[PDB]
Amino acid sequence: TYLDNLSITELNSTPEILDEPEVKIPTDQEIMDAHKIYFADLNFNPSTG
Amino acid sequence: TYLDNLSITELNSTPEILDEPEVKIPTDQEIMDAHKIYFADLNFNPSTG
Repeated sequence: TYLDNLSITELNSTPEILDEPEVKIPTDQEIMDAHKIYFADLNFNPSTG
Repeated sequence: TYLDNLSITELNSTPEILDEPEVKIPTDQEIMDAHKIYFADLNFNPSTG
């Protein structure tokens, strides 16, 4: 039922993390196919067809 | 075999024709379909397609 020596102690010089370093980036290639509206630049030579 | 009166005579004031009056014309509609070579005149509006 018991043993009369038990303890919980500090063990300092032990942090975990700070400042929350962020590295993530999206790619989103499907929206980069979803620009189907467009327009072309033309030039008309005279006396041609 | 014979009868001894027969003759051939003039009956003048009788001409037929002179000066050869010409009236003819060709139509030639098939050559008038045989001009398949052609060319069109164009105009280019700017900033259009």
